[PDB]
Amino acid sequence: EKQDFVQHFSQIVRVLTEDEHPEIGDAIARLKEVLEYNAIGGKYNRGLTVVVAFRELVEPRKQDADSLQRAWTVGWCVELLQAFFLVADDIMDSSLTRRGQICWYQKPGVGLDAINDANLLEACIYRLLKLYCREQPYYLNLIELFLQSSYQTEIGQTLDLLTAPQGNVDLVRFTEKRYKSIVKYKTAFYSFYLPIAAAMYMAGIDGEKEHANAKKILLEMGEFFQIQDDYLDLFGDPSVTGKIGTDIQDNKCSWLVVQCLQRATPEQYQILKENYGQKEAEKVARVKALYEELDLPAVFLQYEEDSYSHIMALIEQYAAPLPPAVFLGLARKIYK
Amino acid sequence: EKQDFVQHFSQIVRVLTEDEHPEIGDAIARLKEVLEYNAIGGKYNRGLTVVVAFRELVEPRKQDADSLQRAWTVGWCVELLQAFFLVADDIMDSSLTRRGQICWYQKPGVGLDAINDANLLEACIYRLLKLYCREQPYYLNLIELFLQSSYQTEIGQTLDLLTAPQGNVDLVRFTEKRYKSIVKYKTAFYSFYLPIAAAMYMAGIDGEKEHANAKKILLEMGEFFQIQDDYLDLFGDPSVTGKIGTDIQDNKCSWLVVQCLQRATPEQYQILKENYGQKEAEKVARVKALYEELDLPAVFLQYEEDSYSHIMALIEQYAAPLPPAVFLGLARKIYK
Ligand SMILES: O=P(O)(O)C(O)(C[n+]1cccc(F)c1)P(=O)(O)O
Ligand SMILES: O=P(O)(O)C(O)(C[n+]1cccc(F)c1)P(=O)(O)O
Ligand SMILES: [Mg+2]
Ligand SMILES: [Mg+2]
Ligand SMILES: [Mg+2]
Ligand SMILES: [Mg+2]
Ligand SMILES: [Mg+2]
Ligand SMILES: [Mg+2]
Repeated sequence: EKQDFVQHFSQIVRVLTEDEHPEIGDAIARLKEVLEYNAIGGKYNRGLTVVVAFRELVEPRKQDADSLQRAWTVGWCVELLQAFFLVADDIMDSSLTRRGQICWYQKPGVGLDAINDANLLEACIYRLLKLYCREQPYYLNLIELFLQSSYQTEIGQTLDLLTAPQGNVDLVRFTEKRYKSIVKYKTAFYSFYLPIAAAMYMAGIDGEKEHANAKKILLEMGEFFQIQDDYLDLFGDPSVTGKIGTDIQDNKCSWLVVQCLQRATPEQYQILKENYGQKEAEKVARVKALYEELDLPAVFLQYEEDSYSHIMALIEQYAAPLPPAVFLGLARKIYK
Repeated sequence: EKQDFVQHFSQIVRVLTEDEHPEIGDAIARLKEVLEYNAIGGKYNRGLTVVVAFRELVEPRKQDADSLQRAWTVGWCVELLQAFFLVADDIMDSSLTRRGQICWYQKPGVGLDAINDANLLEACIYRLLKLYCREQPYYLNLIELFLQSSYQTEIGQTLDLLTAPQGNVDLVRFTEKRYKSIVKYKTAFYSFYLPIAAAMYMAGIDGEKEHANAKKILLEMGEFFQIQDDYLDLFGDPSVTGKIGTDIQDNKCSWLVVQCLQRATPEQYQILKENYGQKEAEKVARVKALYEELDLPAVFLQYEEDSYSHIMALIEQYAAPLPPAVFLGLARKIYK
């Protein structure tokens, strides 16, 4: 699946850089330059989920070339949203690397103009949508699905940045309730509900109750997903993850820190307190030591299994009337 | 006009902060905090232009409360777009003040999270639109009008940042052709076409030829507008303009610098070259001295009059079949 999807990327790029009012040529050359560098190099879990869900939802007889194309197009739309969020996330998180290369905003000659660059990527989604699905009866729903999903993420992000003030030890606020809402808004909606709900709308399924049912499954899925992203932030092979963790020095409200706090003694708390949210490398090293002390990696592992089962029950409880494989597929690719 | 428009701002804020899923309350409290600080304090030339054009386009008998409300709402939509662009512009331009107060991103405890803050402001537009004009037959056209206008601005901005590389003397590229395209995309479309075209669509006028006709007028208007913004960047009373100029040290392709370059001797060029695009205060002072040397302020003044006349002919040539006052109004408020 992955490869046919990626090969359609040359069509996306050329269409978005088509127009050539040559007054804007330099600007378009820069856009393509932004697309190449930030859309390529990920797993495509989101773009791929749109394509694959579409195939499993639309009558095969009804999968003409045209409609097939609108599907990976809307798939590259979810990847553009991803790219937009990442370029700006890496700046606000002050990241060094992403997807095995330096962050776009760390490239010599880019810096904070990457803010505009990210906005362009956001703009491209809507450019593609009008360019391929304008005469379709789901046009508004897709557009509306991307707008609201963007808002929900911005809100989650706001939550995030709010719970991790810089220069401020924020231990008190790392609760579970809090973590659950952050993750729901900043990751789950756009990474799990969005690409599937887009396939649904494309397959003519726009009922409110089906979408809610899929949502019930997809959100909880998305939560587990972020919890994995957190574990991997600290406990993962960068060469594999293509980026380096910052949550700790960024005083983030991670699943990890939320777990340490629920298992630590006063003596451990204070270690945590004088050590979390600081740039000092050994201070960061101190916290990981706590976590490893507290057996959190086994705990995470225990979670993955407890979680995998819950979602499974969920798919059981709510997949209908969609082919269960729509979700199983997702769960399989994000269950390691 | 201005005041009834501003008083509707408490309705905008309360509606966008309505929802209270209390899990996101802190996030919503921050949004309102972003709305208050960045939507208020400008001239409202854009928001006001939507309201006023609407009154002059819709049959008075047809101006029910409901429809009147959708009008200032869509007016506060153009102001939100403005706010979004400004918050991010001030960061990328590394600004110190805006609208007579420190830039939102210079406030202690904000900094680069203002990137997310700006995105939220963008999101709010579409939130208001669905919240008031969803059942209207111009819904898509407005949404589509804001998306494309955003893209066009991002493109102009890209142009801008590209023509002003930092650390690079870019004199060669400050041509007129170049300046005209930058201004067309980064200012004109969203500041002059956008609020009027939104009123048109709201008045049931969506013909392609009328919009093009209004566009012909509005763009050229918008150009003059930016040229004024440039003059004011250097030659204006900050207390009046509420911000301070940076174009010079930002190595911007200003109308000014474009004019100096067309009037300067080799001896003046070299002064320009060793002095433009640098942070040294006296180096900046050197350039203004050149400009003042070159009689550019009279030149600008000569332009304003030559321009005012052209636009006037334009309104003459293309206002029909819209009430000419739709444009005259605009021209009057931006002709000092
Ligand atoms: O591993 P990262 O840093 O990409 C992350 O999970 C991505 N991300 C996730 C959700 C929203 C977002 F804007 C960005 P985080 O949230 O910054 O920790
Ligand atoms: O006086 P300023 O700095 O607001 C400006 O005219 C605003 N502005 C105008 C157009 C687009 C934009 F994003 C922002 P500039 O372009 O940054 O010089
Ligand atoms: Mg990050
Ligand atoms: Mg983040
Ligand atoms: Mg992360
Ligand atoms: Mg500026
Ligand atoms: Mg600018
Ligand atoms: Mg300016």
